[PDB]
Amino acid sequence: AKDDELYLYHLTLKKQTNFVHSCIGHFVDLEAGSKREQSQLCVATETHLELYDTADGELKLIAKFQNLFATITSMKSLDLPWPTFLALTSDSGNLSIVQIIMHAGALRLKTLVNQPLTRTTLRRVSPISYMEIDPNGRCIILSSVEQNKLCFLVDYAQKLRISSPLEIIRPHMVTLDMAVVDVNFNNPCFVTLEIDNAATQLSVHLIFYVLELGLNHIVKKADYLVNPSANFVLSLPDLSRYNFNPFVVIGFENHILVKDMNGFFSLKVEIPKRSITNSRHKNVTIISGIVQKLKNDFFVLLQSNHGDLFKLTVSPDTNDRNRPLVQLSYFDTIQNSHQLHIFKNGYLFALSEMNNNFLFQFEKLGVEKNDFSNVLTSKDPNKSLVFEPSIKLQNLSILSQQLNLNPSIKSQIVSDSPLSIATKHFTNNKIITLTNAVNYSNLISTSLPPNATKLWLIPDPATTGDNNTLLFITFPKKTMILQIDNESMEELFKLSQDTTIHTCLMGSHSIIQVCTAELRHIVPTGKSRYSNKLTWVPPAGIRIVCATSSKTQLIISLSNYELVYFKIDVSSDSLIELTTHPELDTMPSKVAIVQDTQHADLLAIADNEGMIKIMSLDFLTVISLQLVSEKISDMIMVRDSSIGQLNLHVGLENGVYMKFHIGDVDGSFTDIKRRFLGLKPVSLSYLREISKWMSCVVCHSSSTWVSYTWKNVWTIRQLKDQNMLSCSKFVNADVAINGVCSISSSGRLNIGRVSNFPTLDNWFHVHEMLQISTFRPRTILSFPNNPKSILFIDNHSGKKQCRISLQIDGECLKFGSSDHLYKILDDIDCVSAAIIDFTRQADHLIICAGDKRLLTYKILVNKDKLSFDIELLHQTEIISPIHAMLKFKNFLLTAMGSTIVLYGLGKKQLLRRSVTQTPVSITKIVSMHQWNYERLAVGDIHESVTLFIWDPAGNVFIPYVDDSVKRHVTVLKFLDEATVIGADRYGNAWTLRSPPECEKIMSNHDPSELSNGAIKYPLDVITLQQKLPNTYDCKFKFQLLNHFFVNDIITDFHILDSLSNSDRPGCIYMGLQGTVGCFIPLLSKGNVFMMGNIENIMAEADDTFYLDYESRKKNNICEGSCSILGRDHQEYRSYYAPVRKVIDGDLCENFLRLSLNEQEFLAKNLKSVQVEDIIQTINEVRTNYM
Amino acid sequence: QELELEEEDEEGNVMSKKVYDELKKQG
Amino acid sequence: NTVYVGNIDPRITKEQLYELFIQINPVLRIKYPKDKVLQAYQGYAFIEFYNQGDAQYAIKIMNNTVRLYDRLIKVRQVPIAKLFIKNLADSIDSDQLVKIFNKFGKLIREPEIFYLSKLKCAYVYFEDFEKADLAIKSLNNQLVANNRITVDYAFKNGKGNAKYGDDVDRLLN
Amino acid sequence: SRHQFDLIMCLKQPGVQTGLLCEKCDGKCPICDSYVRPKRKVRVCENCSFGKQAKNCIICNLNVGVNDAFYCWECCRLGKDKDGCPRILNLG
Amino acid sequence: AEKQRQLKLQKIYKQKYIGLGDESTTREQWQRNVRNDTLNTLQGHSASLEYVSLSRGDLSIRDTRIHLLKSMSPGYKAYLREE
RNA sequence: GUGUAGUAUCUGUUCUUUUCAGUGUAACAACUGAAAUGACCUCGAGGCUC
RNA sequence: UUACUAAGUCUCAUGUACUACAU
Repeated sequence: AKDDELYLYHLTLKKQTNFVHSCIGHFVDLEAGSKREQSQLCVATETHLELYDTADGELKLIAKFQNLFATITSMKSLDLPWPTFLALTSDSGNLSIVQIIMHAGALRLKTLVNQPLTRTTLRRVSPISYMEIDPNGRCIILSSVEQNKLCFLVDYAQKLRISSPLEIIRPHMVTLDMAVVDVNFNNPCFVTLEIDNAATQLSVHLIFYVLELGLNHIVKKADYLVNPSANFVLSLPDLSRYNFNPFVVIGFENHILVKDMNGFFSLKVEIPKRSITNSRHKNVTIISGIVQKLKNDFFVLLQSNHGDLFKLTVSPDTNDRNRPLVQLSYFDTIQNSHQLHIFKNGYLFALSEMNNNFLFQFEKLGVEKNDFSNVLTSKDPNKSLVFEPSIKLQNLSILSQQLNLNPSIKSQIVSDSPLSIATKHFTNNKIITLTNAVNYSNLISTSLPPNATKLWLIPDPATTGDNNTLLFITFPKKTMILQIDNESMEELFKLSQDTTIHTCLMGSHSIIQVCTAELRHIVPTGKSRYSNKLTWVPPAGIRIVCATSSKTQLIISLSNYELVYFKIDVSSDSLIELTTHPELDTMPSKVAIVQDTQHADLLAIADNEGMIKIMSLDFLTVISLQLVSEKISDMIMVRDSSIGQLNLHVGLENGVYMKFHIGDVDGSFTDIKRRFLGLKPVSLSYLREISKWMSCVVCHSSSTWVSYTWKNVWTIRQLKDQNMLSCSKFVNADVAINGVCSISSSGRLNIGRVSNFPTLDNWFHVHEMLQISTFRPRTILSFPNNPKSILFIDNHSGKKQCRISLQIDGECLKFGSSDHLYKILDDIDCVSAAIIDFTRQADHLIICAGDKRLLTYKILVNKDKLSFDIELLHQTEIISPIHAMLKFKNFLLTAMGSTIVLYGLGKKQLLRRSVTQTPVSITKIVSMHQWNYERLAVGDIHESVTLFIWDPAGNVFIPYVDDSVKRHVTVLKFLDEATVIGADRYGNAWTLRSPPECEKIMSNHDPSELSNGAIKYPLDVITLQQKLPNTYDCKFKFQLLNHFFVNDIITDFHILDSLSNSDRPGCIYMGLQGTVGCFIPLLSKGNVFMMGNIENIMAEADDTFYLDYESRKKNNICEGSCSILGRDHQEYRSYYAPVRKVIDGDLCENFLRLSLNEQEFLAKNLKSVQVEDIIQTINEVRTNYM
Repeated sequence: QELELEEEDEEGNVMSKKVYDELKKQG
Repeated sequence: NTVYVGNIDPRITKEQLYELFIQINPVLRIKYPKDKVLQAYQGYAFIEFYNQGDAQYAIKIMNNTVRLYDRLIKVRQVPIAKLFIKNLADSIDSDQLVKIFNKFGKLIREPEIFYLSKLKCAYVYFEDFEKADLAIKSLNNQLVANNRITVDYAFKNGKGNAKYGDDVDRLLN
Repeated sequence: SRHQFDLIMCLKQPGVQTGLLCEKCDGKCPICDSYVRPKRKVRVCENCSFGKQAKNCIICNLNVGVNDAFYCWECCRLGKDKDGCPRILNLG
Repeated sequence: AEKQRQLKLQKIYKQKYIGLGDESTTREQWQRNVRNDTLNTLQGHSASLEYVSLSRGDLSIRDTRIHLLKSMSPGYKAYLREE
């Protein structure tokens, strides 16, 4: 019997974008022989990690480091009296101090010491989640949210040394907001806010700790009880000029305090407030404080929940005495930012927990302390200042922004073939389509006469050292010639009466045009004139099949018998022909040779029978043979510059594309790399780009596939344009890099520019003063009938309000005849929304208000007046909030809190057609989905999925299966009839399947007999009904099929029958914290056997390195060396529940980056194929499976 | 130990299934 | 639902019964006892079907049909007022008692005549607590056949409690 | 220990130091006393090291150990690796 | 001897990992551990923290985090009541 | 093929102060304390009994 | 047509294994 056992291949296509941690240190010295500068930053999101530099005033990707496979719960850089390397704490409790190093040709992250603490999980006892380092780098401190605090004393030597941990344990005191005070080397002092866990009243009390380097323990110093309203602590550096006595800034909600260590000085300064105070107004708070000091002037920046950015300076109050004062003022503010840094340069990096991280340079620096108007003082602690925010943005100037989606709420999958993902932007509220396809610009296109075929571009020999370049087009009957100059595109002898098989430049200032019947040898004469010095027939008068060429070299193949070899004479311009017969023994199909060099060995010949031969250019010999499928449609030979590999790119008829490694000396055919793209005979062309210079081959089909090879990797890709008939690299004085001249399949010339390429790190491009939209997006919708038309729905933060913005095709739509591209709905807020078509010709929209009211709308497309017109129809009161609804046949299928109502279409309001009462277990329905209108899968907050079946004439959904365990399901879909996808609030990605015992029953029986009537259940099921009525109430159970843990929270699953024409249908998910990843079902077995073995290798690979490094120490690198963190793979990915059949490819991908020594060291554990074939199978997934 | 069958005056969106069947027998 | 089956040869086994009755209807469960005093089969089984429709069907078609080991297979489908009366006359027949108590209430069973101490007493079963109250009210401490009889509730301590009227009312309902 | 019951452990937050075991006890995972596929070197709190007592076998507490003790792969997954400082304080 | 050791390890594991139900544990004592660990993970994962931030609709995310921290202590209910 | 100490496990056997109250138990069990003597009625039960 | 459950504690004997210890 065939084992179902779905084998899913997880990939992270785009890596988690919500940046939770940062560090200011200078890690690597790159591109400079000797340089030391403190300006650089490394930022971490849980697993994912990135390293940015500025140094230009504009932020720069340095390298995206390998996936750590853990949850980084804090990261802080340490600077010791040297290269500054960051201390990193995560799950496993391990304190892992890592240095970013340059190894081989890339930057890899090396670990120095990892210290075991607590256990492996995210815990309250776990001394993580609160971490800071002595600003002089003498000691690192970790703490726990509740139980205990540990502080290591860090020392540097020939090898780094971490001192034994210093423990303090307070059982009932829940710790929050660790903030360490800088010191002069006196003694390290850290400050916390301890809230008592077990108490009758809520008591939040600050506590000071001075670690004593002399006595080597942490000492409780001052315990100050403050109001329960307390928020956070910041460290005031010295106050050495005013009057060891550290001073802290305690942010409360509606006011700020600062407190002395000795309690002598407690200063209350009330935080100012906005003028509008829109709708709901909290007492607010300050989320993030930071400190800066220069030229005796130290000011701190503290930002409120509204994003208001404030400063404090200290004044002596010379009149009274020398004593500290506290002075608030107002700045440019910003959006809410989790953490703030400042370079030694005037650049202030704002890391926003909301969406985007952006960097500043401050000039105005803010208002002077002299003004009493807008500045508040500690003179009178009771006072209030109202201020209107300033969008003019005087103080701070945005230099660089980083496009990221931290809160991606929903998305729809648009343009299934190029995997394009349509999702909102949270703050800016712009439409973001992030795409797998290559980003392709289009500029100054021009309409060509109909029925065009191929294209070429050759430098104009007539004008030497000039921008003029000749562009050649082809029609079957006619040939068109065109002249290129900057901004000047003009039209022009040669042969216009016959199709052009080939044309190329020879040597210097010469051209040859090969056409079906005869050749032409053309040379430039004067400016607009050219002259043929010689003309050729084929054998003596046939139809030339094909032609290829090199720089100085040429080949043409006539009908059948012989092939013709040409060269150009050196020191002059001439053509010669050899006397010889290369009979080729068959009819030559197409010819290929390297045109990159003046002399190209190893011609590549194709045969109509479907075989490919090599020709040694002693002289000619056939060293290899390929029998491949259908006849070759087109083929190109290209040797890359970097590695010098000569690759033969062989396109085939019916749309199969192929690629071959070609040995230079032997000419053997090895390393077959195939693909299937579209249905059409493919076309190929060669282009050269950068992103170091680079070369790719464009492939023309139903789609357009750029095949490019990055370093030791290559990825075929679809391009953003729908289709391209013929493509060749182009250059213009108008700035052109990656620039290309091509033609659409419509027979229209166009110029374009490719920009971003889907590398392993990116795999996407994101198509989108300070800009913040008041409307925060809600959901995203798409019409069933229109294949892709995407409707967006947002909300207002304030008085309840909504907007609806519909887009189809390129950009949005107008609303009616109005200028506005969106619609505003007053007093309507959307808890959940879905669009429905009750009739095939009518389209309605569905809103569920927080007022518990169901609102119906009508969508209109104006069509060449084209605009969206929304129309309010009915009003219906609802009992529940309606968290989930969807399209059932002809009807709205909605879920109340308890029960599932199926509404029909009534007039003046919509009607309840049927109601289904849930089993007692289900409290609420988060999300639900249908299978072909027959079946449903209904999710819960607390409990798990339960599948229903619609019974006609019973007018009810009957639950036929329960779920095994309790799982909190955010989003849920169907792969099939019998299986279900689901995610968790906590980050589990699982897939369940109904048991075959149930599938036989439902396949062999009608649903009407389930609720009442005769259905014969095996003896065990009934005994489970009377024995365990609570679990088996639904009389079946989901056997766990696939389970996985992705640390994000999955927002949207989508099951795509094909990803960029790939055969294996994938399921792609976007997470909330932002991510998109896929689960690819693996066909056959040895796919998942080889993948499983590679994952098993990379799993303990760090341990294998540790045991080798151990044995060599027995005959004469820590344990977490290769993983950089203590977490095992199976442990991290297992976590909540063990992964079942899912093998994680995100691990096996890390095998690609390791050096050849390490890789060959790992693969020796297998009797199976060599490292090269390993990398083959690894890279096979992105190419072939999507 | 609430279904709505939509009468023709468009006020029957509150009207029960069995009630509208009774008005089928009456109609 | 459940049917009794009997006149079974101990050589008839469980799989043989199952294969036998699946021919008639679907069989939910089979309880086919196994003696812990003979270490075999005691020759009668119980077959629980999926409903009393298939149960009664198998009772009709199966009864006196299948012949197993020459022996025929058999199939068979699987709280009132009580008054103690003392000092009755020796001339009082049970049928005379029936006639006497019929006027007051319908009798669910026949009276029970027994002798205490010499002392003729009887138990009379009424279908109704209220009709029993009638025979009590009229017949208590009365002279029949020139003998004084006493009519009260029989012990269970004696019938006629508060919960007794409540539940006997329901058993009447 | 896994076998001898009266043996008491330390269970404090392990330091940077690595516990030593004698050649006689060599190969045992200090928790389960297993000989198979060891993983991570034991780490003991500073309170168990200091002077001469640091040289003792963390397992048998008597002999002076040369070798480092490693946790097995079963204890490293059971998490007993990170439980605390393994040592045997009482001789048993 | 063995059980007697299990008592000491009960004291140590209870000290480190806080709440561990031994034999008799009041529902108030244990449910408090439940609430504390659930909130602990809600605020502990930046993921679920980002999630609760939006679904709750607070102006900033750290409001949700420190909210959960405050929500760990019992008196925080009456504290909200006194606002 | 023996002796010293000691252990476990069958099986046989048999039902320990009638009650009350406390501990104890999941309820039992078990443990801890005390003690009615006399009269009468119906069929070991029963008593707004004295 | 019989709708599926019995030994326990004590006492004094029998049945059978066993553990330290000595020739």
